[PDB]
Amino acid sequence: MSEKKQPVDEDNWDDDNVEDDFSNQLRAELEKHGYKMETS
Amino acid sequence: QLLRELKKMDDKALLVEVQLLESKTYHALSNLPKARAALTSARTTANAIYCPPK
Amino acid sequence: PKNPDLRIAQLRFLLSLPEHRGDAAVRDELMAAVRDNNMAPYYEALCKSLDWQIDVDLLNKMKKANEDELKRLDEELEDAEKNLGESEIRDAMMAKAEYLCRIGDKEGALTAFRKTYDKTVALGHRLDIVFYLLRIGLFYMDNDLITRNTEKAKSLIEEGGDWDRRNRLKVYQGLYCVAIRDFKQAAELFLDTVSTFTSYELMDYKTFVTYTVYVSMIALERPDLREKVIKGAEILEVLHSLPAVRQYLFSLYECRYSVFFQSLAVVEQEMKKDWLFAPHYRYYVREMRIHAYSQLLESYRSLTLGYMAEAFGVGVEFIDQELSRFIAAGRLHCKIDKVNEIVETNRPDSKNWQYQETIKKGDLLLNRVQKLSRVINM
Repeated sequence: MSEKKQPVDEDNWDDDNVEDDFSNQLRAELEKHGYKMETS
Repeated sequence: QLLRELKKMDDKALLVEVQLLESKTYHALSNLPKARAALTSARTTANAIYCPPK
Repeated sequence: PKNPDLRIAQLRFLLSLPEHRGDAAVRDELMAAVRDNNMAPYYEALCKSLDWQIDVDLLNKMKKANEDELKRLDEELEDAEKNLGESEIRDAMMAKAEYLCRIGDKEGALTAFRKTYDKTVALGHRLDIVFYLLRIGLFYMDNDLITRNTEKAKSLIEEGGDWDRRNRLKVYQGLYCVAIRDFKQAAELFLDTVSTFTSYELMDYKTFVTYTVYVSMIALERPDLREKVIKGAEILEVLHSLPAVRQYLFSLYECRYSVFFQSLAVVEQEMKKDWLFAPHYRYYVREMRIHAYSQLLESYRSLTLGYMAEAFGVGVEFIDQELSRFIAAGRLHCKIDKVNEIVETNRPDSKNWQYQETIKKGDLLLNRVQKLSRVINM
């Protein structure tokens, strides 16, 4: 349906919220977290 | 391997002589329904003969 | 017929992500390639693995053995019609052609199944063919084959109270959902923990118990949780041989907070090298974290994170930014605070949102009724 302007113009995908939350935040998810308890 | 050999032979008590031990180990692993099953087999086994004394 | 082949799928996953060993793909993959007449498991791994030093000749002898099997099949197709019986062509080639499916992934499958499906005198004759699709649908994560054969099993294989290979259907759907994004289907359909006792997906029955606990720690409310994985004595043995699993369970019911990260680290490192868990291994972390934090917020309204710090071991700024991200997720409402530093919880969802949900339906719901009352007079 040509609306007179617009003709001119769950695999891995629900997780995308968690992943874009976790892009540069806890990128390993455990490999610091399992090793936090001996930092202090 | 015990149950394949005893329930055809003559000693009905030798079944439950190890099935009561199975009721021990299934109470020990907490298989409560199978412990109930072994106790029922023991009760229907002991309705024939007096047993090794205790 | 399928246990080392599902182990080949385990090896597909096992040399999918890591490269810490570049010679498992010769060790137990050539040990797989010499059994089961595994031809395609090296013919497709011939490119993604190494140069395969000279791996044609020791495989020439086995593709020649396959040629022997195939040529006695090609004689058998007219040797069985001379046998004056019913469908002995179909029998005598369906046997070795399901074996061709065991050899080759799709070719023996396609050349077999569209002939040996032609008469269906039993739903086993359908469902073994369905199984021989389900093996390759686990090997190659298909969708069309290994949901439409389940549609066919949900066409006529409802009949017959045989219950073994009808619970297999439940197990395969549980595996298929937990193979993608499952919350509840694997818990509901792995209810049948004890009552399976032998399969090929049961190549380790105790790992099936790991599967049902790794989904029933998510999809299961705490009364249901104690009723299933505590008041289940029949599952108590196979969780009882697994220490850290049972540790995480009885601690998670016990609210033993400082071992939660230990046990979660155990389960997460197990999550690394186990297949059908690549869409899951990062989601599961925050999932079980916020799942414990549910009753951790149910605990108090008067709460500091120093108490949380010596409840966890290190969480001060870690859990500050972490619970900040959980609030940013929308769930877990509490006011974490600067120096006053009182983590204050709320009251449940009665107040006005219980009032509000009805018209939150009747915004778009009633837009539906508005515009579809505007359907009548153009």
